[PDB]
Amino acid sequence: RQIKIWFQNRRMKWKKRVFNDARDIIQRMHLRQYELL
Repeated sequence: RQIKIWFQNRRMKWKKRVFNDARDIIQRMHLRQYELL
């Protein structure tokens, strides 16, 4: 279920942001935008 290996490949371009998200939980499960839906 790793469809974010391409659809989520762009932040590694400027390599100066991922480190931000990665600084949460798992640069994913840390979110929850799936809630409310």
